[PDB]
Amino acid sequence: TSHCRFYENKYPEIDDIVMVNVQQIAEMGAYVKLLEYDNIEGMILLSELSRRSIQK
Amino acid sequence: EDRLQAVVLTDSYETRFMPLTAVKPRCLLPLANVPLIEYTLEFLAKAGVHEVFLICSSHANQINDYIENSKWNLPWSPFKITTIMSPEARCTGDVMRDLDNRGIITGDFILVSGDVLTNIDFSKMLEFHKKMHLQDKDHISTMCLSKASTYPKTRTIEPAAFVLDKSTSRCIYYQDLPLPSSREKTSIQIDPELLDNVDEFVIRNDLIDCRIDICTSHVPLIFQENFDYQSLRTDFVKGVISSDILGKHIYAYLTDEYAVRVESWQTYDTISQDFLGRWCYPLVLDSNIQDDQTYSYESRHIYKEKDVVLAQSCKIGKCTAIGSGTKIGEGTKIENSVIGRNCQIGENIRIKNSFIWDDCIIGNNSIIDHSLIASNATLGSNVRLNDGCIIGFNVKIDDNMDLDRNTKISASPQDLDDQTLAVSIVGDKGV
Amino acid sequence: SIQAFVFCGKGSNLAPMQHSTRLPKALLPIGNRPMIEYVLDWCDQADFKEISVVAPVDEIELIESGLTSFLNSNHSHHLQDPKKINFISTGESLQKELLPRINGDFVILPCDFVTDIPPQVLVDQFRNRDDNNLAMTIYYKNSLKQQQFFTVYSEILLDVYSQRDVTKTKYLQIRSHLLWNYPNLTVSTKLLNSFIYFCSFELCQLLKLGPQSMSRQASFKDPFTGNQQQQNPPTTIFILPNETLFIRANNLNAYMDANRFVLKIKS
Amino acid sequence: PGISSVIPTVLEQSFDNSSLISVKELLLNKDLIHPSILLLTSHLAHYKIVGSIPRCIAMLEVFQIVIKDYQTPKGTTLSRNLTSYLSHQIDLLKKARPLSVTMGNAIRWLKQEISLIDPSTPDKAAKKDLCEKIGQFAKEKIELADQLIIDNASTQIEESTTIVTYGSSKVLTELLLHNAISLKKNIKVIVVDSRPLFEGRKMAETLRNAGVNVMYALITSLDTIFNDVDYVFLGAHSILSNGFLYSRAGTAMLAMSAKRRNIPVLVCCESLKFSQRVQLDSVTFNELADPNDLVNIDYENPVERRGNKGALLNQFIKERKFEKKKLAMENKPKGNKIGGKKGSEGESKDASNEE
Repeated sequence: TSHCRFYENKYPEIDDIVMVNVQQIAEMGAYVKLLEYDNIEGMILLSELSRRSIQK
Repeated sequence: EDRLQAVVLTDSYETRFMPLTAVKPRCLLPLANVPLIEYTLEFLAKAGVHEVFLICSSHANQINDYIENSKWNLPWSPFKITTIMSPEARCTGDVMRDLDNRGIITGDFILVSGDVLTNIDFSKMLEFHKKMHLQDKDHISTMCLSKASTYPKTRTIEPAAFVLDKSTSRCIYYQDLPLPSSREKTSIQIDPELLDNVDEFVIRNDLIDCRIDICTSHVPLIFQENFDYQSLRTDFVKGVISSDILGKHIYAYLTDEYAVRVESWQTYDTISQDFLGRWCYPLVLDSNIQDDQTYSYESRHIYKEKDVVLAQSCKIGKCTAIGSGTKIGEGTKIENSVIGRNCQIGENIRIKNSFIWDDCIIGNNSIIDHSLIASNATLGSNVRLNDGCIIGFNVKIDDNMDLDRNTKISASPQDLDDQTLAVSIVGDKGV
Repeated sequence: SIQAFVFCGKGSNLAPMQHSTRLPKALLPIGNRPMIEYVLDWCDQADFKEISVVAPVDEIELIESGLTSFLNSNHSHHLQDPKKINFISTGESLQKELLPRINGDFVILPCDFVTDIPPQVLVDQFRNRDDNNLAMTIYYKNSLKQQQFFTVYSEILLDVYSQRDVTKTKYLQIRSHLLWNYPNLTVSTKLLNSFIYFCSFELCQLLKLGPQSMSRQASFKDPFTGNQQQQNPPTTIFILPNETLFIRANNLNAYMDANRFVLKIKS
Repeated sequence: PGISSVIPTVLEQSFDNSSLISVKELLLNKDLIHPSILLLTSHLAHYKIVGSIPRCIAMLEVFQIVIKDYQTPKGTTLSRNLTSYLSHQIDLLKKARPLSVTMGNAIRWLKQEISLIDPSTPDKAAKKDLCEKIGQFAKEKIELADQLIIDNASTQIEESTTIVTYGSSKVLTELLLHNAISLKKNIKVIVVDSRPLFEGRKMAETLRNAGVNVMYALITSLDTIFNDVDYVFLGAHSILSNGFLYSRAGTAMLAMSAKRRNIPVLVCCESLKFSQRVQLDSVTFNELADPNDLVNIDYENPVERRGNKGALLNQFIKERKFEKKKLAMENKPKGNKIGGKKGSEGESKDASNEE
């Protein structure tokens, strides 16, 4: 079984960076599992994701 | 070409159909509500026979009765039926010898072995035979051949091998092998005597067995001369080929049309399936050859006779048949099954590739998957069957029974499992 | 991607011409037109760029000279001489030697040829029908005994059994597993093999590891058997040989056929 | 260049909008043509399986292969003769058989890509990222789009459904497979097939190879099976900027029948299939093939039989012409599932501006 935090704590802090692997999209945004801090799901709304073909 | 006589070999492959044949014979049995001999009779009529010879031995009285009941004893037909008496379980040679001793044949005669259902126009074939005879004096018999269904992988019982010619069409060798059921033999030997005289050779194994012969006035004499022969296909033709009489030849003919003979259960099932589909064009139930029959073709491959009672809320599948006078209740999930004339049905039967013969009473709740129900056998409550199950004559199946694959059910009221009387393999009772 | 190998040897089967020190098997005048002329024409027709001719121990420069002088050629032909030739070994030992030079698909065409058939349609067939091996059979001479047997299929057109009447048991024998899969097997007597061979990309692996082939016929098309036991490693498309029939009068030379070819040529 | 002109069969009085013939048997070819293109041409000439969707993918793959095989010369730059080569390829393709809108779009994209990367970057590094980008594109506008289509179908298709299909559109086959194996539903798939092409047959075979109940249907017997049928999907090729489906064979008739008898028609489509070019009838731009396909008695494709048919110029004026692609109407197909999820056929080119 694969679980547990990567750095020190389960919950991320403020201004820190995390990498996410996306499973499913288009409902609210992307509420997917993390690779930098534990396996607990992290969410983005459909506005903060876009910087500049949006679905593809 | 006018005035022809034919000999039909009926009742020959008994005990091969192991669950049946105890009171009622093999040939009298129906394919889809209508007997197997009827088709043969029709074919004979089409051909133009004026004198019909039929051989009966086991359960012969019933056969005779059936013949009497058929519309050929009456003087309106060009042909009349005469029965040949013979002892129980015999070879084809003895019968031939007997026939020779009796002495009727003048010219050409037709010898049909087994049960054959065919749709080929035969006048052309006859003409061809005549032409070939007119070529050379020393010539005997004609053989029929047809292209096999896709690949011979489901057909394991018939491994018929043929060596043929393009110019004159002549057979040489026959061989049989098991293979997927039992892996043992890997050797076949061919005759090296005649090769350069023929030049052209076409060896084929993917051919359906028919066992039909159009013969000249030589065969019975030959049989009299050499009495070592037992069967016509296995020993006789081969013997003739391998320098029995010097200069004599035999014929082979090819037709793309549907012609399959019955010998095993799976083959029978396949034939039935074919019939259900629109493979046969002269032989369709909607035309009604017997005149007593009132079948009509309907949508989604469903066959129906006049006056059928069926209750509300039911789902139907593909390639099905329903006989007349059927009283059907609520349920019936019918897929790929033939149902006989006059059948009373209680409630709910799940049908997947099943088979039901004439006059059957089915009770309440049954899940049937690929099995056959014979004539006058009644089904009670809770019946569940697996693939390739055969139920015999007059079997009174009572309450609560479960059976798996390849379970055979007896017909006599002797050697096989499940008895005809009360409860089958839950309480051993009977003779 | 496209290349052809031209087989050359020495005349041993022929009776009367070949035993001379200066006259080779490749360069022979039979009926005005040279023996390798026809082959060259065929190659030209086939639009193959790089053709490499394999040479025996005997004649090393004569073939080169032939290639150069007299003949239209206009192609970069290379003549190479491998060492491992014993004859007692026709071309299989050459094939085994030259394998890293092959980049794609290769066609085997011997020096001895009498040809009249269309050349493109064989190649096209080889390309299209998704098959590893293809061979050709032609009718016997119709112009006014124990011979040879070959298997054919008619609809896809396949080859299964090819063994001759030189060394075998008195009775002809057929296998059970070789008959059940692919049911129809027509056996002809009149047909003669022209020794035209086509090879795909996946053939180089088997020759370097395990040699069993004799006269480029023994272990070349017959070890296609994926039946009974399966104990030989295959390269993946299933291993299947093919055959095609032709009408025109064009065949091989081995015995007293040279004199017949002479008769034929003038028409 | 190869072979041009000199072809059998007359020009015909009726229907002559497009050129009817082209190379089929290879003789005298240029010593610079990539074999994969040739092979593709050979295939297309006598193909049974592919239709619109897989063809484009194949083309893309071929292009990728070409790119992989291509290297920048010492004299000529990366953008010097590549465009010319592409043009030549296009011309060859056209000569072989008329092409689709998807292919055109792909070509356009390729051209754009060519312009985007400036001839100054390292050559090895250039094609490394190019092939990756192209792969990504393929994943996006095809595979991902297909997935999206599937998902759209999922929400709309009810429990236990009867589907009537035509042609050999890969997407529909994929959908049917999904319905069969992954979701597990009760499906009755009726497939219709015509004389010259055995696409429906192939589809049926594929279905069988999975384990689905299939009914084989024909043009001669249509009304017998409808009169029961709830949902109909058509083999899509291209949607025009009017609201009409330029599709293969007798789909229009089916659509008409559907319109007549209760239920509306449904169409599944890709986001890149859309065309800005406009036409409103079958007469406008017709895709033609040789009348040689309809000479023999049916059963199977290769037969070679002697009978009665086999005259085009021998008999007193005999024309045996047929059409491969027809026009489907506007009001009859209402459903459209694309890369932009939802929309109708009346909404002709709303997705074209959004891209």
